[PDB]
Amino acid sequence: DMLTLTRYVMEKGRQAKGTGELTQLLNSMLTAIKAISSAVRKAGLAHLYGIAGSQVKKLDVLSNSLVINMLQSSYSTCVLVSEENKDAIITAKEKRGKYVVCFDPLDGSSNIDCLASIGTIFAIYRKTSEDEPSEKDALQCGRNIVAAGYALYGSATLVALSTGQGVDLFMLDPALGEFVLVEKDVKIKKKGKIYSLNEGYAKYFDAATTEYVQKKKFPEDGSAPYGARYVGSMVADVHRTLVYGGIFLYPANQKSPKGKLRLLYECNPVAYIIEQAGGLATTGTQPVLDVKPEAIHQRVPLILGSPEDVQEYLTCVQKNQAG
Amino acid sequence: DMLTLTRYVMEKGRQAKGTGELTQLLNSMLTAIKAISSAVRKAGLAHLYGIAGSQVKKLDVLSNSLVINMLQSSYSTCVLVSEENKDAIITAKEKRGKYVVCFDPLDGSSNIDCLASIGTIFAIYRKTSEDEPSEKDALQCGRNIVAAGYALYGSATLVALSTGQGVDLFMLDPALGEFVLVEKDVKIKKKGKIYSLNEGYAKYFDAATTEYVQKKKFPEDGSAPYGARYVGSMVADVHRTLVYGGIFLYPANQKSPKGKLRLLYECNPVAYIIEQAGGLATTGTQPVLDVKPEAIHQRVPLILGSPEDVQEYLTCVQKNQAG
Amino acid sequence: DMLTLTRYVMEKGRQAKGTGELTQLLNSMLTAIKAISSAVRKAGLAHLYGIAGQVKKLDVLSNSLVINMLQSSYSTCVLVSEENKDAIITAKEKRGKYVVCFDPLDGSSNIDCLASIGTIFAIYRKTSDEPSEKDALQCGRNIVAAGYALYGSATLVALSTGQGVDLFMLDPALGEFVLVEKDVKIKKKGKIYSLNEGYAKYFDAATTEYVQKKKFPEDGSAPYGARYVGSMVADVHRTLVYGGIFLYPANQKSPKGKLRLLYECNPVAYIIEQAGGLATTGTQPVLDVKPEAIHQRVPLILGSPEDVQEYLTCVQKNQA
Amino acid sequence: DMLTLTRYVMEKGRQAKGTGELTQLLNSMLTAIKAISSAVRKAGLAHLYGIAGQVKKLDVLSNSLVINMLQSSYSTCVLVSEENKDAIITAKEKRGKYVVCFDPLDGSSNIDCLASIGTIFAIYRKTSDEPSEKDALQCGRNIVAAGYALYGSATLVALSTGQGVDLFMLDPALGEFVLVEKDVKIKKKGKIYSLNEGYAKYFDAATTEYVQKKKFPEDGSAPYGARYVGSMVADVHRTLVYGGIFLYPANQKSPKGKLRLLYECNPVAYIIEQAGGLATTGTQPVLDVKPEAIHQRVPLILGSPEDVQEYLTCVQKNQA
Ligand SMILES: Nc1ncnc2c1ncn2[C@@H]1O[C@H](COP(=O)(O)O)[C@@H](O)[C@H]1O
Ligand SMILES: Nc1ncnc2c1ncn2[C@@H]1O[C@H](COP(=O)(O)O)[C@@H](O)[C@H]1O
Ligand SMILES: Nc1ncnc2c1ncn2[C@@H]1O[C@H](COP(=O)(O)O)[C@@H](O)[C@H]1O
Ligand SMILES: Nc1ncnc2c1ncn2[C@@H]1O[C@H](COP(=O)(O)O)[C@@H](O)[C@H]1O
Ligand SMILES: O=P(O)(O)OC[C@H]1O[C@@](O)(CO)[C@@H](O)[C@@H]1O
Ligand SMILES: O=P(O)(O)OC[C@H]1O[C@@](O)(CO)[C@@H](O)[C@@H]1O
Ligand SMILES: O=P(O)(O)OC[C@H]1O[C@@](O)(CO)[C@@H](O)[C@@H]1O
Ligand SMILES: O=P(O)(O)OC[C@H]1O[C@@](O)(CO)[C@@H](O)[C@@H]1O
Repeated sequence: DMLTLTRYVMEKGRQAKGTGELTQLLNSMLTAIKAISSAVRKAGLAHLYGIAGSQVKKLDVLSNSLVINMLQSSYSTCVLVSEENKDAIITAKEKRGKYVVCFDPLDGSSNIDCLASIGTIFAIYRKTSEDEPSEKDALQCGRNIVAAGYALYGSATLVALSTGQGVDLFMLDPALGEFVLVEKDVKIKKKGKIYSLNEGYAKYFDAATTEYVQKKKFPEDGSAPYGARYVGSMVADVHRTLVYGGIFLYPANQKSPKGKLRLLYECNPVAYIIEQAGGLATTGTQPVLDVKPEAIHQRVPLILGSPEDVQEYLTCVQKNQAG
Repeated sequence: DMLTLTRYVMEKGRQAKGTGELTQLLNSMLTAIKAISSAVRKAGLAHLYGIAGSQVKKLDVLSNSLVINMLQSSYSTCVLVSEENKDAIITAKEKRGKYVVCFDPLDGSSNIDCLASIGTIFAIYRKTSEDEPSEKDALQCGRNIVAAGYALYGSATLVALSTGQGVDLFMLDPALGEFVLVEKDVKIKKKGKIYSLNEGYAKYFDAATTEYVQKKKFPEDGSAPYGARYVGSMVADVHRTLVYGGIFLYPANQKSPKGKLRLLYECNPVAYIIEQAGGLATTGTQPVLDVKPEAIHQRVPLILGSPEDVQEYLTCVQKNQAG
Repeated sequence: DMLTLTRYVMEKGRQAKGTGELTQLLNSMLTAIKAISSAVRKAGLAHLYGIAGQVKKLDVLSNSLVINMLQSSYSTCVLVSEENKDAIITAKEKRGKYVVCFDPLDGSSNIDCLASIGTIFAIYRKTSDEPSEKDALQCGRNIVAAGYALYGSATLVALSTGQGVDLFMLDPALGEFVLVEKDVKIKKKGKIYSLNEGYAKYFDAATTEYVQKKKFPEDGSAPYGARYVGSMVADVHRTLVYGGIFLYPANQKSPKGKLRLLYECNPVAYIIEQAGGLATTGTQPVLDVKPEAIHQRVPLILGSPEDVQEYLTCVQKNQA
Repeated sequence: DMLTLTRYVMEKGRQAKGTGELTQLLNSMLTAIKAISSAVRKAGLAHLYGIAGQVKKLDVLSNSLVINMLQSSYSTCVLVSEENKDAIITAKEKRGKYVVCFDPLDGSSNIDCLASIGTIFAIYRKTSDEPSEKDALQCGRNIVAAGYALYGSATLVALSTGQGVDLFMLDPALGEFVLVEKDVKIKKKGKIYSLNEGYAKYFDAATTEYVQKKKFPEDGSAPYGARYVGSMVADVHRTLVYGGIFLYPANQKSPKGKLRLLYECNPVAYIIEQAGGLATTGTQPVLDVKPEAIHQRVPLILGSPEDVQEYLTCVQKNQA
């Protein structure tokens, strides 16, 4: 149908009978994403190196400033939570709208020096309180998400987006400057053949994780072992899980007893995308989306992917937790 | 000094007192790399999806055709070996020059659908025979390399290049259309803290590999376990090894008794780069660069990286091989 | 505050309390423009020249881009293009209420010299019945939105929806048009005249007399400067931003004039008048001409209102 | 076969048996041009307009790009720029044998209207001593290489090193200039004249008479067409590719003419003559003018040789 993300998002807003407020917020985020893609790809690098006679922190700050300014100037927001800011950012009264956005503007930027795929992750909620906006409006369960997505700056730039009717994939055509729809209503495989986690924490794994990893490598059913992949950049690993199937894990371990990854702006957004595509996303003890947030930078364990694989992991957890 | 790869390569050719033949071959390869970067990033995708009213195999073929045509039309080549062609490609007599090029035009393209970082790898030799050019001119030991490099199409596009005086790193500024020098004479750390291999082959590992992996996760020296990373795209994993240190392994295993990766156009080029940067690259039994090629698509085991780490692995190999 | 043309257009649609149909049509046109800009700047040329082993092709491509984008908007019923003999009636399934007249790549006969070139469009609401060519034959007064893209040293769009003219520049690093000037107004009187004086031999007495007044003023003022790119969007845009006058009048060899009413003259007239200028055939304001045929030609004189009025005073004076 | 300007320039340097010094200088200029093109097309404009929270700036940027790239080539000793009062003497450490005269962004006074604009350059071998402004004051006959970049609907470079004129187009998707025409030749006689007729009141008798012959021919031929962009590289390029004549003669108000000898007139003269055309002050071929000062102005008439000769016949006829 609509070819471009811009038309697609407009048309979905029309079908939803929206007033245009979420459409503007979505357009704003996606413009920030284009601006980030351009910087990640190093447009203007020659000027930094003295072409006219004249780094990861800078790109983190820039990416964060793109997202904040684009979202605030949309007139659709009241509260923003960023991975880069300690406190919630309350939108000026004059520019205040309905929505709350939790985002990680440039996830993986610590490893930009090796040119690892990196990404931007976001989740959007409606403010449901009647009182003045505060960080509390950001502390909603992931079940309350109105829309969420991620951009992956990989070999090409892609956006995964859901507004509650499945997951759609769009790719940036840089010669045109627009995202183009490449797959509508993507569904994750019921069972995959890839497992994705940092095995350098094997020494610190719980009994469940140790058992599950052993069976990936040494199956007891006569099947071939699963392949391993782990980029170390969440968006890259989660996106491969979506398109190829299998499992991605960052469980609690002895040194990170609450996991590493952040509930509000990493794990909730990807849990929503993955469930929208027919997969599962769990902490090990409940769905990620059912965790009731206590603090805006809260960490949780994360296990997600193909439902048969996530079920297998959960079985290890229950078994090893039982008397 | 020279800022751009183009000036840098010209100036190195001048210092070497070359006739310009290798400079033209290098310029030609780097132009093909720019053209590949553009396609990998999906310029013109909107036209494929019907913007004017009207895939991995296609990009493989395109990338291969860019490299071949650019190299042949340079007038610097006599024989080319590509990962994509069964037989060696003999340059037409009218266009024949001195050099032989072994290349993998788009390494990792099988996994382009998940937007994994991918790359282009090449090694250049001088034809030393007096007889008519043939695949034999491509069967030289890696010790005979005149120049080699790789392009990584990651979050940004980078080229690593060596012509025998260390490794230089260049990044593509897309707004300018030139590669810019970002690090001259890069040296790999003597010891790192990352190990990189597919642990899904644990069931098939030799005793050496099993022992080495166990000590990465469970050290016997009171140190923290190494972190694990494995993108599954060789250029991405090798480049991270270079900039961050540590070890990358694709050893022989029970199902791939000669390894997986290709001697001529994957392993020799990266072995050369890694040794030029002060690391080690071994098959497990000898340096990669000392392997005497028997066939243009020969596979070898590959272990490379920081010298203290590669030494530790080699120690496991010797110990487990001994009576 | 909206910065981008996409947010600007969306916000104006929310203010109009529109259903989103025109907004989608404008988004579609603008996407076509960005695609045309990329092609005009010769993205992918190395592939044409055999790296992996034209003016007609680009006319056809640009026409196909605009047609496809407009039809797939679901907002159109009838299109008129400079490139097509007949009006294009949108398939029933994709039908909406708007009629678009456009020239997808004006000035392309001369691409060879790399002259600035452009895309020109006017949008009408269908009034009635069952769609046909007649729906495209409304006078310019009935325009709902119009503008142009100029592919010059940078790519710019001039757009009006009835509340003045806004200017947007394409940032090719972003892929978005950025608002650079809101509510632009033409100077009351300028210091530049613009016409092909190579047709002097064929001018009417009024044009001859006016041109002579520009070069040899009688009131002690400095003579006007001359500029004529020969590409209509470049010459019209310069007149908008610096002021003065632009003329392609009737002459002995082109008695109806050269420029096309539906997709050249009406759109630029609308923009120039929205900016406080005048646009006339020498008989009538362009926007009041009732069109007789989709590829009809008219004379065109437009620009700063005091300069156009001085010209009309010469036309009226020499009439008998 | 070489396809790219980088390979083309390299191969011509290998054929010349050069040491690589001029080749490096040309690579440096061309890189400056690509950088200027990106800026002119407004890459990064959204950042200027506050996305993350001008004509002078672009003149200065373009001048800095060219100066830096040329100086860091290690191929230059003296530079003359339109933007700098005095010649720039290259630091001893970076010194080479070439002298470059350039206008980094010609036409930029009028960026506002998005007119085509350009970069113009001429390269000389220093003859002697110890570098100074005098090294830049050689006549155009001594040029080793020259050309221009036009930032029009696409970005093009015209380059000659003494063996004719080759044309290259920038493919912005690749970041490389692609050879589009080798050894271009201007038509012997064209059908377009190009000058600002707004200075008619100040023309000499020869110019007045010539312009009248163009509009009112006596031999039954069709009158010439008029084009005048007001941006020198756009008007000169069109004359190269379509033929005819381009004039900025002396007039009462500009008795020395307007255009600058070292970095506007000599470079385009060289290209036009390399292409089989003529370039004259009306007194002398431009390339034979011995320069008196680095920012000196001269009259300029250039183009198809038969049109320039018809003009010179009017100059000589009206001399007394
Ligand atoms: N562009 C869109 N795509 C999908 N759903 C939308 C869109 N716009 C609005 N909606 C739905 O309508 C609700 C109200 O929209 P709004 O009136 O724009 O705040 C949102 O919270 C969404 O659930
Ligand atoms: N651009 C360059 N950079 C580094 N070394 C070069 C370059 N050009 C030539 N050489 C060296 O000189 C040898 C002969 O160059 P050629 O005469 O160009 O075939 C090469 O095989 C290189 O070892
Ligand atoms: N994006 C927009 N910008 C300015 N005016 C608009 C916009 N959308 C709609 N309008 C006005 O509202 C009318 C109806 O809009 P629509 O319901 O989309 O056909 C149009 O014909 C315009 O006059
Ligand atoms: N790239 C080139 N293209 C054409 N002619 C060249 C080139 N390089 C050098 N030449 C000619 O050879 C001379 C000496 O070159 P160089 O040794 O580089 O200063 C120049 O002044 C030119 O006349
Ligand atoms: O090195 P570890 O501890 O395995 O961390 C990797 C994780 O941390 C990040 O926040 C850092 O890149 C995620 O993108 C990723 O999943
Ligand atoms: O899935 P496995 O067997 O671990 O293969 C990965 C290797 O194979 C490739 O040829 C395929 O991407 C290399 O780029 C990479 O190192
Ligand atoms: O050669 P002339 O007759 O002066 O034509 C110029 C006009 O023609 C065009 O349609 C281009 O050929 C317009 O863009 C321009 O104003
Ligand atoms: O306004 P005029 O006097 O006709 O000036 C036009 C000339 O001036 C310029 O230097 C630009 O202002 C040239 O690019 C052009 O040919």
